[PDB]
Amino acid sequence: ATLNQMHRLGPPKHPPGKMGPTAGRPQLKGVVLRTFIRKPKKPNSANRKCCRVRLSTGREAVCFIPGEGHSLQEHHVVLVQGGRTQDLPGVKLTVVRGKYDCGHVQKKK
Amino acid sequence: HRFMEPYLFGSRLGQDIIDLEQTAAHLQLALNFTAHVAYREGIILFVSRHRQFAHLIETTARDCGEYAHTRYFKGGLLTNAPLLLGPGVRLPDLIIFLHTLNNVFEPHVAVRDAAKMNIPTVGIVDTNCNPALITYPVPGNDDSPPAVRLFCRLFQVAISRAKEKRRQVEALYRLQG
Amino acid sequence: AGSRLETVGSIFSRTRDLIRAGVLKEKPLWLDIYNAFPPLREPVFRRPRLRYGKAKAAVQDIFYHEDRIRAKFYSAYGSGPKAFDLFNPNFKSTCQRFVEKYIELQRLGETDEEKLFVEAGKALLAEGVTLRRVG
Amino acid sequence: KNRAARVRVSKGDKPVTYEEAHAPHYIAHRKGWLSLHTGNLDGEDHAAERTVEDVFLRKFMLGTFPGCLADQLVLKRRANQLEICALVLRQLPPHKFYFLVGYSETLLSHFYKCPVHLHLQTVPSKVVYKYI
Amino acid sequence: KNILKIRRRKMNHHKYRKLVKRTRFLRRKVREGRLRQKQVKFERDLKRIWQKAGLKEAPAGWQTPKIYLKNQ
RNA sequence: UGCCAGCCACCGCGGUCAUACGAUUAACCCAAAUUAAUAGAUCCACGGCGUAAAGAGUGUUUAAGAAAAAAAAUCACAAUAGAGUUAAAUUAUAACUAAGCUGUAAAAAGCCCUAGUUAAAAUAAAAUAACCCACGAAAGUGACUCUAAUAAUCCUGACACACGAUAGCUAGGACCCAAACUGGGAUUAGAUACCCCACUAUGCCUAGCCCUAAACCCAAAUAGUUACAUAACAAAACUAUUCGCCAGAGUACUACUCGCAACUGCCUAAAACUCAAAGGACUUGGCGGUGCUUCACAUCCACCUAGAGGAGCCUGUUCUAUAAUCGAUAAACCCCGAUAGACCUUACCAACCCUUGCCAAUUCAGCCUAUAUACCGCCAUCUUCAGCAAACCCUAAAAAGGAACAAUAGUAAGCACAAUCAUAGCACAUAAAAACGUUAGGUCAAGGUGUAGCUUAUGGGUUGGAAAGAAAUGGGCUACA
Ligand SMILES: [Mg+2]
Ligand SMILES: [Mg+2]
Ligand SMILES: [Mg+2]
Ligand SMILES: [Mg+2]
Ligand SMILES: [Mg+2]
Ligand SMILES: [Mg+2]
Ligand SMILES: [Mg+2]
Ligand SMILES: [Mg+2]
Ligand SMILES: [Mg+2]
Ligand SMILES: [Mg+2]
Ligand SMILES: [Mg+2]
Ligand SMILES: [Mg+2]
Ligand SMILES: [Mg+2]
Ligand SMILES: [Mg+2]
Ligand SMILES: [Mg+2]
Ligand SMILES: [Mg+2]
Ligand SMILES: [Mg+2]
Ligand SMILES: [Mg+2]
Ligand SMILES: [Mg+2]
Ligand SMILES: [Mg+2]
Ligand SMILES: [Mg+2]
Ligand SMILES: [Mg+2]
Ligand SMILES: [Mg+2]
Ligand SMILES: [Mg+2]
Ligand SMILES: [Mg+2]
Ligand SMILES: [Mg+2]
Ligand SMILES: [Mg+2]
Ligand SMILES: [Mg+2]
Ligand SMILES: [Mg+2]
Ligand SMILES: [Mg+2]
Ligand SMILES: [Mg+2]
Ligand SMILES: [Mg+2]
Ligand SMILES: [Mg+2]
Ligand SMILES: [Mg+2]
Ligand SMILES: [Mg+2]
Ligand SMILES: [Mg+2]
Ligand SMILES: [Mg+2]
Ligand SMILES: [Mg+2]
Ligand SMILES: [Mg+2]
Ligand SMILES: [Mg+2]
Ligand SMILES: [Mg+2]
Ligand SMILES: [Mg+2]
Ligand SMILES: [Mg+2]
Ligand SMILES: [Mg+2]
Ligand SMILES: [Mg+2]
Ligand SMILES: [Mg+2]
Ligand SMILES: [Mg+2]
Ligand SMILES: [Mg+2]
Ligand SMILES: [Mg+2]
Ligand SMILES: [Mg+2]
Ligand SMILES: [Mg+2]
Ligand SMILES: [Mg+2]
Ligand SMILES: [Mg+2]
Ligand SMILES: [Mg+2]
Ligand SMILES: [Mg+2]
Ligand SMILES: [Mg+2]
Ligand SMILES: [Mg+2]
Ligand SMILES: [Mg+2]
Ligand SMILES: [Mg+2]
Ligand SMILES: [Mg+2]
Ligand SMILES: [Mg+2]
Ligand SMILES: [Mg+2]
Ligand SMILES: [Mg+2]
Ligand SMILES: [Mg+2]
Ligand SMILES: [Mg+2]
Ligand SMILES: [Mg+2]
Ligand SMILES: [Mg+2]
Ligand SMILES: [Mg+2]
Ligand SMILES: [Mg+2]
Ligand SMILES: [Mg+2]
Ligand SMILES: [Mg+2]
Ligand SMILES: [Mg+2]
Ligand SMILES: [Mg+2]
Ligand SMILES: [Mg+2]
Ligand SMILES: [Mg+2]
Ligand SMILES: [Mg+2]
Ligand SMILES: [Mg+2]
Ligand SMILES: [Mg+2]
Repeated sequence: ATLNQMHRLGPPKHPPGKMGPTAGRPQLKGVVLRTFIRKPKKPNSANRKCCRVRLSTGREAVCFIPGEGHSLQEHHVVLVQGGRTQDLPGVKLTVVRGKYDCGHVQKKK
Repeated sequence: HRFMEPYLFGSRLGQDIIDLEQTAAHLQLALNFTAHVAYREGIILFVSRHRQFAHLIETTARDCGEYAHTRYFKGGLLTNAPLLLGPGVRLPDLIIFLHTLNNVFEPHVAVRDAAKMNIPTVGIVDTNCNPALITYPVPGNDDSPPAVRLFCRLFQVAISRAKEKRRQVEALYRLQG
Repeated sequence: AGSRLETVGSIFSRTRDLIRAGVLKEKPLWLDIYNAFPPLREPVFRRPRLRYGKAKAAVQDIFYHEDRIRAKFYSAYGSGPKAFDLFNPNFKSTCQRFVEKYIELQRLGETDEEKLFVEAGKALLAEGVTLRRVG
Repeated sequence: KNRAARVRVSKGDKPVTYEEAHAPHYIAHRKGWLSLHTGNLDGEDHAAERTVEDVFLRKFMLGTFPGCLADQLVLKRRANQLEICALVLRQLPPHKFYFLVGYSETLLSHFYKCPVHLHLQTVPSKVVYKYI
Repeated sequence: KNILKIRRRKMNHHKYRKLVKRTRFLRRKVREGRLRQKQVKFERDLKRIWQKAGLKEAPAGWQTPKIYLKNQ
């Protein structure tokens, strides 16, 4: 605006980033509650294998399992990361495949 | 028009008056130009839309061995020449307006177009007309028949003299050889 | 080809410069003639802008003191009984005579309008012109 | 919209034979008949045979003379002999042309059990009636 | 056009008024409920001062009027 | 594999032929590292505020600032606040007179203590003048008169101060007429609405609150300039001094706070979450129970004739029934492919049978099997509609547009229409023709094909068998004399 205004208001500061689902950490350890299924948003349709998990942050969170096929039993321990899934509403947490109770999605050779 | 403000002399009771000194200075240069083109054996195209004078301007031009276009002006005429006129064609070397307007009081296309084509243009601006695209203007009255006639016969004569002088210098060229 | 841009600059500019870039391989006629005798102003394109605000024109209206007299003449008699001709370059009207008489009675050193006007009227009466005398 | 034996308007660049440019309703008005024989007149017999026969000679000439055929093939039947005229494009070296002349005449004559006469009129390029 | 912004507002307002009608008395509670907190916090605010300024009692002639609950 | 399994950082990919999935095959690029994740560095606005997010409802002053010269002239008269007054109309209420009066597209209800006329206070509201453009800071102000009266030797300025349309609230008056609500009456599937009829809060005054508007001329104040200059549209573009305001869209004139004579209020005004948009202006279409003109010539209306819907029968669909075809199925199906099924046709069902099984040769034949949303063929349809389209040319930019004949940027061969042909001479009439596209319109059962499937069978033969009517309906025929 004017100079006195730009003086009184200071220069603009770049606002600190809002921490996401992982609350700033790269990954999270988690424990399974109930394996289940969700339906995608409109233009595309499927059914995605989801879990409900608890995080070492003591928060419960809905997360996504990548790949075709898996074994996920209650009380299994998992690792999770912050990939958001573009199909579904509100699932912000992927499960890392290959660690703990989820082994690398199997090969059919 | 707003671009006549310099060429004007002043308002006499609401009617505007051109500066005749400037008229002569300009017209001299215009006629000189016209001539030097004629001598160099090139096309000259008179143009007017103005009805009163149509006949004059053709009757003038036909007698100069110069061409007139006094008529409706088809659109792509100079711009798209080879399609309109013929498979390949020569274009006017100089275009000369005895009025700068069309009967709807806009600038004649030929102005925009000549100017578009790198053709020089010699024309009579009037107090309402826009001079700025015309190569050599002559500020002056386009409307009164004494004026049209005058300008006609003058461009006529400049042409004729250029042509004669051409012939002569050609004969001298032929004796020198 | 060439350059068809009507706004960019004068035809002289474009042509000279396109030859300068050796695109146009043939010097055109009017070009050389032009170089020889250029016109007053380059034929450059200008938007015809409207005038806003306080801007007026530069034209000077046209008036003579002769006119300040003629005003009074037409104020009395009207347009001359001899009518007018715009074909005849030397035509003098009733008005013009009046102006001349008034100029000579001004060189006779009379500052009063009544005297100047009326006596000039007497000069034209002596010249046999009919002064209608309208109120 | 009648699609019968017609050639559609292109972007305007498509070359067209005089025949293929004249639509079915035009037969006997501008266009002529590609074949001639007695069989369809009022009191006449065996029209069918000359039709099968004709068809087979269309296919036969298209197949014996590859890529060199110009316009559709003109059959005439006169007093038991066939007169087969063809517009043929010049592709082949002339030897091959006469090889196939003899070949055709003989073969057909012995097939239809009637004497065949063959005529090739050679043309530099397909005649263009329209567009191009 | 810009009506399409106004439509939203129009709706959101209408849908709000309707709400505040059904919910009226629930609302009325929670308003007064907080006014009784206000007046109390206010009180404590001043109480804090006696106790901070060393006085035992509230100073002479202090009834500490109720501003927030003012009615009629 | 077939909107499934799955993938994507953004746009997105998977619905039978996926370079987006999973796996191969080639490549690409990094490389003792490579990807993924999460944090940073970097990243707004010395840009804006008519239509896009943003000039506060209004003025004055404080704080704080900015400063050459000129900068108080008058209402063309409707600021405000008082006090007084009334011309038109309307209403009480009488006098006559007639039975109706009111009310709509049409009615009904309603009222006849109604209606017309003649009289006539209060209350309320102020034709024409106004085609004027004044006065106020804004809200606002236009019947009449008188009183009081319109800040500042004139720059900007708030959360401070004083005002602020309607509606609303409190108390008291007023009440002609209007009128939310409500009750009747119609309309309607419904009609809590639009139309009708009553009647109320309320508009009115006096005093006190409330403080909101599309409070918008969506355009801040004060000095300037018309130079430079067209995003678009609208009211043409900009300096200089200031203050106020704007950092995606919702969420949200919202939740919590603070303050207020408000206590379904006003003001100030977030986040979680969700999305990859949300917005402004424009461009061609299409559409319009918008407006205007001009038509319809078997054609909408008005008109004329002869029929369909009823009856019997013929024949086609649709349903039920059958072991027992397929296709068409708004206009553009329904005596339709059929100018045609007793066997045949024949594709169907039932049983039996035959496996280089038509041909010159072929790990080859043969398939009325799935794709008409892969197609060519032939057509329907707008359509007796006038447009389609290359090659160019123009437009202070072009998505696109491109005419005016006392002509203003259009030229253009082509295909359409038109013209000619046919109906044995004319003419008209009919026939024919009728592009580009549209309907993923029709048809893999005329034939042919792309992709898929079948191969001792989805192939090829022999023998029989089908096409019954509870009905429902389309078109015909014959009648009713
Ligand atoms: Mg991911
Ligand atoms: Mg047809
Ligand atoms: Mg909403
Ligand atoms: Mg609360
Ligand atoms: Mg499924
Ligand atoms: Mg595949
Ligand atoms: Mg990719
Ligand atoms: Mg892949
Ligand atoms: Mg490393
Ligand atoms: Mg930057
Ligand atoms: Mg702007
Ligand atoms: Mg806005
Ligand atoms: Mg915002
Ligand atoms: Mg404002
Ligand atoms: Mg303010
Ligand atoms: Mg507001
Ligand atoms: Mg000070
Ligand atoms: Mg200053
Ligand atoms: Mg009062
Ligand atoms: Mg009265
Ligand atoms: Mg009365
Ligand atoms: Mg009355
Ligand atoms: Mg009515
Ligand atoms: Mg009644
Ligand atoms: Mg009025
Ligand atoms: Mg006004
Ligand atoms: Mg003042
Ligand atoms: Mg001030
Ligand atoms: Mg108010
Ligand atoms: Mg009120
Ligand atoms: Mg009342
Ligand atoms: Mg009363
Ligand atoms: Mg009433
Ligand atoms: Mg009701
Ligand atoms: Mg209805
Ligand atoms: Mg209505
Ligand atoms: Mg009442
Ligand atoms: Mg009022
Ligand atoms: Mg207003
Ligand atoms: Mg407005
Ligand atoms: Mg505003
Ligand atoms: Mg301000
Ligand atoms: Mg001021
Ligand atoms: Mg300036
Ligand atoms: Mg534009
Ligand atoms: Mg936001
Ligand atoms: Mg509000
Ligand atoms: Mg609120
Ligand atoms: Mg506050
Ligand atoms: Mg009819
Ligand atoms: Mg019709
Ligand atoms: Mg009947
Ligand atoms: Mg019947
Ligand atoms: Mg059937
Ligand atoms: Mg059945
Ligand atoms: Mg079917
Ligand atoms: Mg079908
Ligand atoms: Mg159909
Ligand atoms: Mg029929
Ligand atoms: Mg049978
Ligand atoms: Mg079969
Ligand atoms: Mg199907
Ligand atoms: Mg189709
Ligand atoms: Mg097809
Ligand atoms: Mg046409
Ligand atoms: Mg075009
Ligand atoms: Mg004829
Ligand atoms: Mg005809
Ligand atoms: Mg026809
Ligand atoms: Mg025709
Ligand atoms: Mg279909
Ligand atoms: Mg259909
Ligand atoms: Mg087939
Ligand atoms: Mg095939
Ligand atoms: Mg069999
Ligand atoms: Mg059988
Ligand atoms: Mg029936
Ligand atoms: Mg009958």
